[PDB]
Amino acid sequence: APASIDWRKKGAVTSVKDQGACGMCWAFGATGAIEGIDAITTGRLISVSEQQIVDCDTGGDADDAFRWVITNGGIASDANYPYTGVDGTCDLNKPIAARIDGYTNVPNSSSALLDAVAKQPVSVNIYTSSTSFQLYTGPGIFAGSSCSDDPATVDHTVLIVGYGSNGTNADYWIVKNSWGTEWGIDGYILIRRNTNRPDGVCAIDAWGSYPTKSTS
Amino acid sequence: APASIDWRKKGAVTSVKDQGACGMCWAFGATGAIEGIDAITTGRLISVSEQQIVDCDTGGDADDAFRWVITNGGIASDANYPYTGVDGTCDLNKPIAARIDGYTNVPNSSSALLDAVAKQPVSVNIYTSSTSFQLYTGPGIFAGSSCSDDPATVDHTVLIVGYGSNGTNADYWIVKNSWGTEWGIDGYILIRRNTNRPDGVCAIDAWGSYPTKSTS
Amino acid sequence: APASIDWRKKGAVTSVKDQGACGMCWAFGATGAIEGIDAITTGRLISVSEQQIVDCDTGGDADDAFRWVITNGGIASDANYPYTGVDGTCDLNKPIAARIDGYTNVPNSSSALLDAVAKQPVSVNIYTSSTSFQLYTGPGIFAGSSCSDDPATVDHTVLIVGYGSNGTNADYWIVKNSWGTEWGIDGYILIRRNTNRPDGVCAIDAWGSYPTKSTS
Ligand code: NA
Ligand code: NA
Ligand code: NA
Ligand code: NA
Ligand code: NA
Ligand code: NA
Repeated sequence: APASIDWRKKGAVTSVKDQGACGMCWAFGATGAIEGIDAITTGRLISVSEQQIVDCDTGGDADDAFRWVITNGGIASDANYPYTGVDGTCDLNKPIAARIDGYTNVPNSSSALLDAVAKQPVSVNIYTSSTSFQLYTGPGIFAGSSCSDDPATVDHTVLIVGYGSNGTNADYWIVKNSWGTEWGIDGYILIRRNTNRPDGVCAIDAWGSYPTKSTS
Repeated sequence: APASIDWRKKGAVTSVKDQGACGMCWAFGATGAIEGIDAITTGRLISVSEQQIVDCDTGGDADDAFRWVITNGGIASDANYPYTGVDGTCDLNKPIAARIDGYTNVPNSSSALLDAVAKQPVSVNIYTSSTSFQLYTGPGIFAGSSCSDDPATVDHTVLIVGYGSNGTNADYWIVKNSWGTEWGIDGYILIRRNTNRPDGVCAIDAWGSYPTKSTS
Repeated sequence: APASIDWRKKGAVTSVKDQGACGMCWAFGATGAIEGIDAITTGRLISVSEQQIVDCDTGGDADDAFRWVITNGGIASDANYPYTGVDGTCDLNKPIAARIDGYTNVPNSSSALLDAVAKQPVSVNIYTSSTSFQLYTGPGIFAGSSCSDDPATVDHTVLIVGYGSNGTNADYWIVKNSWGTEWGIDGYILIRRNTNRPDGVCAIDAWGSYPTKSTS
């Protein structure tokens, strides 16, 4: 894999979304992974409907979202099926913006996650209950010294959009959250990589997956 | 800014439209500016519905069009909501092709307009009542010696898609009209720039604006 | 024209489709040509609805498909109007994914077909009733020694997506079929070009055509 990548510079990442204090909004993180593969394969960078997955498939993880989009034969755009944050009536008669064919799980191994992110944006499940995570505003790498790294205690899907290094002891992941641009660094967090925590900071390397699509 | 730009060569300009002798068709000029920012930011070059703005928001200027598209949460494609030239029933249940978030006014200063066109296609309001403008067919730069340059007497929105220079006394703007390809140079006019008329030929530099969009 | 081209490497070819044992499915081959010009001109690589042409226009050749899409003012996506293989109720109230303006017939001359494929994917009509064609799995060039080359006996539209040469006596066309990826070389056939058969192997050079679109 390359020494660094940033899918935001490669036209595969949509704007940061703000879920608010939602009643049911578990599919962000998966939605950006669909957006990434749709952009790479079809030349189209379009936000997809996190709300349609929630309304038509309800908690859940990224693979539950991928499975629903595959079963439905696609997903509507966020513009045609907007976000409310609360579970409402499922509408299936909406235009399709993106379609995927499968999904792949990444093993709990930092090297395998790096390889996957070199290919496309990857959804991951992380622990987010520490106040230090909640209050992260940058400007630098998040060390997560109070994060729980137990894979069993993760609670939130986010999207890895890249990685790189600022020097020894400063390898990182670039992670898109859905908490709006008044969180992190314009809505992103730079999470330390290549630490002595085998499951990764906040268990980031335990639960990676990404959607796949048939092409010519 | 660069010495020249032509957004038609950069994949940000759709075909020239023909408004005919319309009853109500004031939103061309604004529509191409939306198309430009949608292409630049999403990788998609799609004509948008000038008719939907007219039906759902009726005269008006480009900012009235931008304001309506922002308020509606987007605009349909011209293919899904075709042009008739006459005000008809507003249809809001149509797929969304483009969405924008804001708009910016350019000061009445040629340098600020040049900077804006180096960034994206820009809508401008011009005076168009001189027979010389009506009968322009090229093949060269339009000098507009009979044009009125009073900002108060402009009457039509068009779209600046580029600029350049053919030598001293031959600086120009590249302007897309909506009068079909049997006007101008395949529907465009090359309007002299950097003259001694402070508001510009036909007041072109008085009323520039352009739509903006949130990105990753 | 260049010595070789492969539109699959240039972002203009969608996944291979599988028509199955259809009751009515004559528009594949034309559909990929629309997809090609839509990708080249609009930056969008999207499968279009072969089923909508069949439902709304029924046999036929590629020009019948082009004529229907022009008359309808566009064609829906395959995602919004899925394939069944059997003629059913025509639905015209579906979002438009692609629009074209005209079509051009290629003369029965290999050089003119090469020039057309250097410009975009081209639909062609071929004879497909020989068991050797049916059972082609590669891995090399199809010589078609049992193919009928009579233009009057062609029976199926396919799509030329490129051409090249592997040496003297090994010039070829790259042809996308709609028989799924368990036919040919992942759904494609490499048909010998520049033979002593004037109408081409399986009459491939007799009936080329392609759709055209107005642009800026
Ligand atoms: Na599911
Ligand atoms: Na809802
Ligand atoms: Na308005
Ligand atoms: Na109307
Ligand atoms: Na027809
Ligand atoms: Na049908």
